[PDB]
Amino acid sequence: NLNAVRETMDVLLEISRILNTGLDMETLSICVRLCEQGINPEALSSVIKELRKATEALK
Amino acid sequence: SITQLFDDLCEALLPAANRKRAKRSLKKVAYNALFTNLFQLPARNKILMLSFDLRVGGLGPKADRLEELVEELEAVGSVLDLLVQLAGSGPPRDYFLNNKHVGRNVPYSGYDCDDLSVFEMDVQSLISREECLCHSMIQETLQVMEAAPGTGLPTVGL
Amino acid sequence: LQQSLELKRKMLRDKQNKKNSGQHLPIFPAWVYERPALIGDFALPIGTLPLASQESAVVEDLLYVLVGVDGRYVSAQPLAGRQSRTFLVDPNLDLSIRELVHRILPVAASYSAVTRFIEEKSSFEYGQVNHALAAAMRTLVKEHLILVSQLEQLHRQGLLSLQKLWFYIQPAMRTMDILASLATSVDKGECLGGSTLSLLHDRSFSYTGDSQAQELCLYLTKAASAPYFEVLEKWIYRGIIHDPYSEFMVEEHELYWDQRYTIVQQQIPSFLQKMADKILSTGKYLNVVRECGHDVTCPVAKEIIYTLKERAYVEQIEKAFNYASKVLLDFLMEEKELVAHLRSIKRYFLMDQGDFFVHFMDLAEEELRKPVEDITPPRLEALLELALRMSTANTDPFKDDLKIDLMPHDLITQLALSGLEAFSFDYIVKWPLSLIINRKALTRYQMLFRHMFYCKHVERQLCSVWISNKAQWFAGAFTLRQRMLNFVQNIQYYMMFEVMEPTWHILEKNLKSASNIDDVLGHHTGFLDTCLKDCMLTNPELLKVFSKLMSVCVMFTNCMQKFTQSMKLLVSGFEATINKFDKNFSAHLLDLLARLSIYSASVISRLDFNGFYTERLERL
Amino acid sequence: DDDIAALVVDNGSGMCKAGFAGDDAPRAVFPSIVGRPRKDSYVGDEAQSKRGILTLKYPIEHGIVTNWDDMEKIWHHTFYNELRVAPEEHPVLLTEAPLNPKANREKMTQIMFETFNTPAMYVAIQAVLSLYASGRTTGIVMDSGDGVTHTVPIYEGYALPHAILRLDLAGRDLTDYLMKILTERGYSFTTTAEREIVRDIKEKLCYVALDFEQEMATAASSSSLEKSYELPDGQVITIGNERFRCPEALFQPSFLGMESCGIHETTFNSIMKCDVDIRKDLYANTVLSGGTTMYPGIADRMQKEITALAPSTMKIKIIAPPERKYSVWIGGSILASLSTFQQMWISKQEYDESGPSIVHRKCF
Repeated sequence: NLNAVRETMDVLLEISRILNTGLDMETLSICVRLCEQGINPEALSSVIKELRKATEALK
Repeated sequence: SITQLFDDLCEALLPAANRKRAKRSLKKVAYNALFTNLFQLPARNKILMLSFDLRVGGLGPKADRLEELVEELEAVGSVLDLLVQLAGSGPPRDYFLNNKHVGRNVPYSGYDCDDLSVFEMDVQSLISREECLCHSMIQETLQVMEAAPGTGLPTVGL
Repeated sequence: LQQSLELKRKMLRDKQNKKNSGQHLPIFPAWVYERPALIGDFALPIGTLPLASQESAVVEDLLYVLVGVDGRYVSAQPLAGRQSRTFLVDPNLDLSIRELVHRILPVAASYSAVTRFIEEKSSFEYGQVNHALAAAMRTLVKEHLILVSQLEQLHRQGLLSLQKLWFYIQPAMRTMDILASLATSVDKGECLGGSTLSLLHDRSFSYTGDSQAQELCLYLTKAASAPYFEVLEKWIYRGIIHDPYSEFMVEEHELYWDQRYTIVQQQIPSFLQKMADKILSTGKYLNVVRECGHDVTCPVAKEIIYTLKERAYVEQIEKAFNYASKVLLDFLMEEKELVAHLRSIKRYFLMDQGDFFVHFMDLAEEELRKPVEDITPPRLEALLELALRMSTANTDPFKDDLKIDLMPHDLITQLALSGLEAFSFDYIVKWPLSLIINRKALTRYQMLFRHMFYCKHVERQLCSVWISNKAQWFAGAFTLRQRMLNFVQNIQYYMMFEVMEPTWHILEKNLKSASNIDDVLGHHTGFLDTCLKDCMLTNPELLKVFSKLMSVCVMFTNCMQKFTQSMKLLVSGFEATINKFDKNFSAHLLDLLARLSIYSASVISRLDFNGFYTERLERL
Repeated sequence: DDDIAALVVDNGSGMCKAGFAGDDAPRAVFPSIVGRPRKDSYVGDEAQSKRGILTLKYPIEHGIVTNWDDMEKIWHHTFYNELRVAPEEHPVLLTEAPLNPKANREKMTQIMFETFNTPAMYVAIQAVLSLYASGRTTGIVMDSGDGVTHTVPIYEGYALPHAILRLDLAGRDLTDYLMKILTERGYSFTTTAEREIVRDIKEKLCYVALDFEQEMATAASSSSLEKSYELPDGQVITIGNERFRCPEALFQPSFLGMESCGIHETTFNSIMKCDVDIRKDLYANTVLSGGTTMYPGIADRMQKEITALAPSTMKIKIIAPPERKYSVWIGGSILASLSTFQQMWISKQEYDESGPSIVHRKCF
């Protein structure tokens, strides 16, 4: 499986990079694992969007 | 573990050079918004729907790239339903368009003259980058030429 | 001016001499030094105009001299002996205004010696901590030039006067006078590496409760601890460092355990003074494991940061000290055992086996008897190789370390000869294991074995004359032989069965429960040194009486007798030797027992078991 | 932080776990041993150290309290000696075992308010609290502990107790059965200390396989499966063939002589009492939990049984954390961090105004 899951991660990196998402490699792997657990995606969409506003008021 | 996976999400999306209590408080908001949702058509089709909106705005081979990559991405479906929600929100050359003098098997279609005027806008964009830069050098100093002593400088604050 | 060339000569020569790596550091072009325009250290009548025009003329001239560009009617001529540049104000000024001028003017003098500081401290010869020290005094000079231009924008509207200008610069001479104070202390004497970081640990804790100056000194020392953190990110977590600027506390030397790396006593910062020895220790352990193959990469390798008095840069050094020297110890105990080495020292030096020694003693008897300057070394090495192979103690591959060693002394290192009293043992180790058991430990082992030879010798000597006599009526020699056997048989139980073996079984557990290499080398040096001192080598009255005792012992048993001079193989001539040797033995053994009693017991409690010569008489 | 600090103290069934909510690991792990001579006012580390002429007893062993004095005493000595903090600066989340009577909940809350002293309290069922750390509010939890084991079905933050099936087979039965077979074959197990040490050997080193039969035949033709361990005690007990088949009694009651329900049948009977519309939703999030992960390898067998349990026309999608030893801990640690949970958390004033039984009413 392991080579195929490496390939599917790479293709998943490319299609989120040309769509110009603010995420990176590591946070993609985190979100992929969170959905691989069975966690509702509709809830993760809230925490990424509220983090990506709330972290800038700190800096 | 999952109590760390929201915290590692919290660290990577926070840059650096308070902000040492904020990480630990923002994983609290991460759990507090996890359970606001939990208390209260395939996956590939949404990607086909965004590629269509690429094709209407021009840029055809790009939409064809999206779809050739999601056809092999069928071999993750719970990741794409998240990916489509962050594909609209962002952060807060080739010579073969108009050349026939190469190859031997090269098309005959003759002239274009329907976007060859938008082949000169191709150059207008390049000169419009290097003229917006010289507009962003003259303003950042014209905000300095009109100022007052120690209004933005904390050196008078000593 | 001229001084800097002599300073660079001295600096570069020291850098070059200390190590072969990092030589011929770069020099700036000559137009850098000649021209005073990389440095900022700098028409209208003065006497004929009305007073308000003069107030305007002086506020203009003062606005001009404050930037590095010269004032129009005031200038700086050479410093010449002062560290700050003298100025020449234009005369015919009103004496009311002249006072205020000299209130504003010291700021330009406290700015004259800051750019002249930077342009001799961003240089390679002066170090690579002074690079970023003067690469954070640049940022401030830019902020200074920003403030003068805001003042100029006010001055264009005719609303900047002498009083307002004199007010405006007062926040700007608590951040320029301090630079011109540190600058004249870093310049005086050589200050590099940690020496600068102590000089800014003594002027960041001289105004640390001002709160206007505390921020600036913390900005100054957090912006040059960063190059110093790089060198501390090498030496702590690997052994490999090069450092052309040689400003690190641990200076590299091509010279091993005390000379390959050595602390310099002033290149240390004040806040790492207590932890310096640990820094040198941590690097040295990694070097001695790195020549043995093994892992030298630490997982405690992390990035170093400065915080006001709070340590996370005086903290990671201990968590490296508590990792490196246990990777070495745990390397040693499962790969290239030191337990087997110490057992094979115990096997030979402490006369553990009996068979190797009885075979060895019988086979090499004639050859040890032969005098030196007639001795043949390869025969004795061949004899040793046979004596081991016959015994059932031939189960060890460290046997090759033993040589037929020569000692032209007879314990004259603790103040003619034959082969019996010159033969010594020898034990070799490799160069990485030489650190563990070294020249001192080996020499003390040799002295212990030279003592043990006498005991093993006199044992067989008593046995020979006892079996030859058995007359069946004679018992005159049988009492003196008995008296000798008492002392040199209870010394036998006392030393080896009490001082050595039960301690040794405790040490074979203690060595595996020691914490680092330092702890292991503590325990083993303790055991060796104190147990050799417990034997008859080291005493306050030195026990020379013991030497004379063992000499008359060997004389009486064998040198006088030699199988009864073929008497039955007399005139009672041997009876006079019996009496003479008895009185000498009584005198020497009395002196020894009194010496053992008067300073510090257990051997006396045992020789005087039930009351037997607890007192024959006291002295004189 | 930004708010007043939290505390989570759960007295489990083989251990007391304590600490501040917001850590992956508990700050403090203590035994739930109670001291009495076989100390008498000192319990915890001191009672476990003087064990050998002092009895080992747990105040809860079947998932219901056997002796109330022992629970109240370990709870009070948890607050007084093990931690020594101020109560008004630390609200505490308590967790009782699942399937505890309503009178037990009343007993826990009176004791927590009086001998233990907290400014606001909450008591929860255990495996539900653990599942709230798994990022969902739906799922089935197979929780396996020291005292007992139980499959809790939980949907929408609430476990129906009619479908929680309690099963006796746990680590205590495993240790008891090891003792029985070694002493029946002939082995001196003798004292309570050596009992604890051989339990340590079973807990830490034991090799657990998925196939017993093939590994048994290989060990019976040539035994090399062993791996010797000699402690400071000096005992050498290892054998490769017995240690994978000794926990097989969890799915094989006839290995002792028992006639009982097995683990797959227990979860089958539990899933039968849940509705079929939520069966898929629950099956899309199956957790691994339980302190028996000291050696992993029973967990692979567990996930094979949950794959075989529901019909395979949909693939298993399993939430496997890197560690599940602290499952109950990380459970309360997520909950006390929540700020919206303060509105479902009962105070002293609501406890005073509406009786002690409202901790059964407020708790959903």
